[PDB]
Amino acid sequence: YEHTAVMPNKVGIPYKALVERPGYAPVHLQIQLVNTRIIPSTNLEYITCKYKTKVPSPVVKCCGATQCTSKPHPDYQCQVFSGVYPFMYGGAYCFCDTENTQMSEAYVERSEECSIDHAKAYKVHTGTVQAMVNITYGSVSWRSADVYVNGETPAKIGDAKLIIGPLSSAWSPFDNKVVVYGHEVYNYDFPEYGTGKAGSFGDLQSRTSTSNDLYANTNLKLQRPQAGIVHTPFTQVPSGFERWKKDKGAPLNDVAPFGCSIALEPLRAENCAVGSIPISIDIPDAAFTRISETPTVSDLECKITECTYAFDFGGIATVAYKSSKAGNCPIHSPSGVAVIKENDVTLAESGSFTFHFSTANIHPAFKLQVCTSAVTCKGDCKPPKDHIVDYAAQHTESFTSAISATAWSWIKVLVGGTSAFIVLGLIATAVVALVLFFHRH
Amino acid sequence: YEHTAVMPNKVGIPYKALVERPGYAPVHLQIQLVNTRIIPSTNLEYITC
Ligand SMILES: *[C@@H]1O[C@H](CO)[C@@H](O)[C@H](O)[C@H]1NC(C)=O
Repeated sequence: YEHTAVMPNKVGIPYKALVERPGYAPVHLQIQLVNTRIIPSTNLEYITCKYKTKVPSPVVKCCGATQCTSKPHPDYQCQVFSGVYPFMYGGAYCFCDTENTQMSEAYVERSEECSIDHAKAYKVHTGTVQAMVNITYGSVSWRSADVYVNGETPAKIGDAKLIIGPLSSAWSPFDNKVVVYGHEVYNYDFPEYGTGKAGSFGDLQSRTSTSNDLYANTNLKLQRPQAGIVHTPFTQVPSGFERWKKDKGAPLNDVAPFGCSIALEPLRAENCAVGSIPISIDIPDAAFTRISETPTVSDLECKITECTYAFDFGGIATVAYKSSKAGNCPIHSPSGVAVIKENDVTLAESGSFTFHFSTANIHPAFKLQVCTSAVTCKGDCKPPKDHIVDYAAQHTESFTSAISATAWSWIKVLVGGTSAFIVLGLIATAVVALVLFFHRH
Repeated sequence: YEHTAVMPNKVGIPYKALVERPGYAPVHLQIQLVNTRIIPSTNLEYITC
């Protein structure tokens, strides 16, 4: 039997319902999400890391001159400094005082740290949404499986065929561009490959961490060597990767809405409490029992003995009953007013049973379904003591949940007073108009 | 669970109350004063004899 419904996209809060099959006693169904994962499709754009400046030995040409040539090296620089007179431990290196030339070379390459300390720039698009579900039905204990939240791929869980519909919202915490550094994800609009600027995040860009083609854009300028010293001085803008690491700011892990948790393998947002999830589960036929084969429950009376509209199961109720065959009986509240903790109870020939529930309503009024029967529970609830709790609420608050009987009385008095007073004016007008008409006639 | 109340300043007369904690059965509480002492601060001015 196929049961179709919509459950909220809340991890850790179970969805409870009764599977009502004509001719068979209702079968209690419970579906709980273990986790929800939004797995976008990612494409690695390039890898950024701190640059290393490689400086080959300068060519010191005594009594002559040399000329620089271009080379296929990232940010390659070459400048010929004429009129050098270098000295070393062995004295004057060259004889000629002026016809003396030093050729300096420098180029940028990936630092050794780039193998471990680097940022990955990813292009992010929409993708698969997956979830893990925990399901029970009838006497069958908990079963779980990983399913695709797409509304097309069925999953076999405990011989039950479950279809999970697409999320009601396409919202995702990742922008079209993300930067993955370590365990953190940043919604950073990184510059495109080949357009990075010196001192900024993209100053050094590589398609892969092992790529032989490196793009480097730093103001690498060769400076004239100091008088008499053989060295290759240079000026360069500080690495933009270190600057970004200082200014990277708050990662998406800390600012993602809806409490999403960000994971990197694969990149995904977990447990985002967004929208609702349509579902469809086919309960095995063997799980259903005929009405005449189940105990019949009658003479139901529900008394709420305690109630607090706390996030936990702060309510307690006692249900008196009479039943035949003294068997087990599913318990469920189809109304959203209160969520019942117990799923089923053991019934005797006569007696009473208790159950716990959580509700936000100051005056709960909900229908409790007892296998083949139903009863209405009413009561009053006190405010909770704890201002702050470390656990999510088990119930859903409604617009009218906070309206007390006193507030309803005042609302009825105000609305009825104004309505009746206006109606009085209208009736008086019609009556006097008719009186004038009969004055003429 | 904190229970707050006002008891009379009487010695030998116990204060009785039920500590009602939401969701738990009430716990009987009995507070009795054995003695009360007002101990002012004193400065010896002088000794006469
Ligand atoms: C399903 O819920 C039951 C509750 O007793 C728990 O023992 C089980 O571990 C849950 N399933 C998963 C996959 O965590």
